[PDB]
Amino acid sequence: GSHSMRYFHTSVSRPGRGEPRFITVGYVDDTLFVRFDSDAASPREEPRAPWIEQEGPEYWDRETQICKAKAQTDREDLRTLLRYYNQSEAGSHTLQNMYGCDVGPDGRLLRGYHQHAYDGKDYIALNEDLSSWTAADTAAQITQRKWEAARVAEQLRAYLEGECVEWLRRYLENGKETLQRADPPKTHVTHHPISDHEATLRCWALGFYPAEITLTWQRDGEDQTQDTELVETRPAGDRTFQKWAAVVVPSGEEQRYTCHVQHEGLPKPLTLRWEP
Amino acid sequence: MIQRTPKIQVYSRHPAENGKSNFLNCYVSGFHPSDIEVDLLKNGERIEKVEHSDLSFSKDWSFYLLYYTEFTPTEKDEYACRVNHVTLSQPKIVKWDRDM
Amino acid sequence: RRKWRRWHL
Repeated sequence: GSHSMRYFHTSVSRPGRGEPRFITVGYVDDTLFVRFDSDAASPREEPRAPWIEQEGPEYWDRETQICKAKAQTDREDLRTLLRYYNQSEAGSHTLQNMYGCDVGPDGRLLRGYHQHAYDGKDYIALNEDLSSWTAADTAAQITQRKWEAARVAEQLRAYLEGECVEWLRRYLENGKETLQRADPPKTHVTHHPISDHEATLRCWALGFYPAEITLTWQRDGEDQTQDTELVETRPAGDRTFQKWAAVVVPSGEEQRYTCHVQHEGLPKPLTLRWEP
Repeated sequence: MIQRTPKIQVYSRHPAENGKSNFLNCYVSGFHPSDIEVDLLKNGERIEKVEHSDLSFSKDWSFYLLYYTEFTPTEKDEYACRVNHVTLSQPKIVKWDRDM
Repeated sequence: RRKWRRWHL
């Protein structure tokens, strides 16, 4: 199938309360596998998945060193951004960066990513060509000019096409028990009277991995798209996800409604009905 | 600076069963800035030693966190999540409902 | 594993 690796980074400044807090996490698909918190007792990059625990002492020393270097660079970059936006030193500010790669079923690079945000909005992003930049504003243009001069895109391209993909494939093999196992949703439909005239039908999907799922309601085979309430897919805490989809139905017409469930772990797509 | 208010969901890890050990979750997402205060409540009072995930973010840069604790639901006991954020004029309380 | 960052904003 298709897989992804992402490293996420967040620095938050806190004037008068010491240096910025730095938190970075790594993901393969929907699985958190590493974390680093600058405020931790003695900051180390730590395993968060069982398949990464087999990487040796040298892996963890290097990762930890990279995180420490990144935290410090982020401290400098936060100070730079105050300058670029003519901001006082009074306020708390946020610097975010994500990078990583998508691979197809064959293990070849589909897309590389590297992008930054400041105070929640796009700052600069590496384009899909892994050679050109999109700067959101005139401040980001200063970074763009600096990064063009220092040929940073080339350095990122080399990693994204090379190590990112290679290590992703390695992780997928080492974690094949879980990363290459799709767990199907456990599904059921519940009924919730509103009045003598109508009721809510709620279609549940529980215990699924990965997070990608489609839940839809139909009436007589016609999709009830506008009339469906859909909660955001939410984590169960045990690597699995949950979602439900609800429709308001006229009492007595429940059997006209079908909930449809599409997920990779299922032998076949499901068609569910309210079953009293 | 654009700020975004947190979405809040409170729910159990497994389908709820009175007298059976479970996990109570409060999932907060879609918010900016990242500073946020989350309490899980048992009958109006704060549950101690509640764990949470490390800060991460969605493709749109908005943050999410999962706060969680082991719990044993009963017919009598009420659970909730209390959330405070710069976007909220007062703490938002979302009750746990086993139907949602 | 991670990229080493050698550039600043």
